[PDB]
Amino acid sequence: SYIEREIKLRVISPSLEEIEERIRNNYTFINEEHQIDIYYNNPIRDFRKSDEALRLRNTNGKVILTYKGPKQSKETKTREEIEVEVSDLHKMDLILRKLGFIRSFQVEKIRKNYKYADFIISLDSIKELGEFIEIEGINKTEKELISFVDEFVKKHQIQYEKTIKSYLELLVEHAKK
Amino acid sequence: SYIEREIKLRVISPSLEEIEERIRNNYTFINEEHQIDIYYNNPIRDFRKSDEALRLRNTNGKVILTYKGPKQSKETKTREEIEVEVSDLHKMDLILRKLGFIRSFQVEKIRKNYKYADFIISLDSIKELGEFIEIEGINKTEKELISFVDEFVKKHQIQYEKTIKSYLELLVEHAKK
Ligand SMILES: [Mg+2]
Ligand SMILES: [Mg+2]
Repeated sequence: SYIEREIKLRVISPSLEEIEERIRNNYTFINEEHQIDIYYNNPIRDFRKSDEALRLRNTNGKVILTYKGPKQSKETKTREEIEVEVSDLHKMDLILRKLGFIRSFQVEKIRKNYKYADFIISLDSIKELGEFIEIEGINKTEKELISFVDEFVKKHQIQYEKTIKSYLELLVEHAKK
Repeated sequence: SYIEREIKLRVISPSLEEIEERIRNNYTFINEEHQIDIYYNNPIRDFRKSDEALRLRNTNGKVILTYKGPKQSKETKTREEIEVEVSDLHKMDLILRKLGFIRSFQVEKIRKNYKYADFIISLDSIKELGEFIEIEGINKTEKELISFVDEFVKKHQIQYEKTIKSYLELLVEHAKK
């Protein structure tokens, strides 16, 4: 098992393109990922109730099956996350449907990953939700991550809103209107 | 999807070692696989009732997740089979258990694969069940496969018993006594 702990910011200003310019000198670009996620639900156990998620991701052609458990924090996005790469997205999707899972919703995004010391900064252009930043810390406590994010937004003059909602949950709310 | 069609023989005589000698000249050895399979069940949908199977296989370190559907034939072992390779057995097993699946039983065997024209002959040493042969045909109808197996056992003087039961089912019956 693995505990994924990150902070998610909804960017108000400036654009991600401008933010990319402000970090370009002191942050090292890692890669850009085009991610297409298919989320699933269990008809006999509502994941929206138990705060669980099951996702089949296509990121630059690499196919990843991810389980996510209930949130463990209110101040950061902290969840158990178990991931395995699979050989074929179509077939894995078929197996889930043969086992009784139902496709729920789809999330597509362009993620740009940057590295600063032990932190990973993800600049996220979410289709239909807008611009977001996710920050993760390697071997970092929740206090350290919160502190670094505060320095990050201040140093780069980012107006923002923190949220612990997943992209799947934000998409649903954005679809309400 | 994919329809796996094979004939399974319980070998009465001679030994698989002796059978290996009788086919050695005209059959080409492909590989030998050490296979450790973990079977699963769904508590809300009994696979023993619906004739389904879910298996995580370790074959020479390669990890394969396989769904198998209900049998479609009475004269050969014919089932829908959807397979994907996954990166990590432990993690995939965890995901299944997090999703509610329960490990059912385990099957371990040494499989030796041979090739004759469009047919694959598998000599199987099943731990606790004994010696078996499985024969599969590439682009072969059910009539062709049955006919080839009849020639195969006759040419190599194999005493045998055909069965359409899966190894999981045979293991359960063998455990009854
Ligand atoms: Mg995230
Ligand atoms: Mg078989």
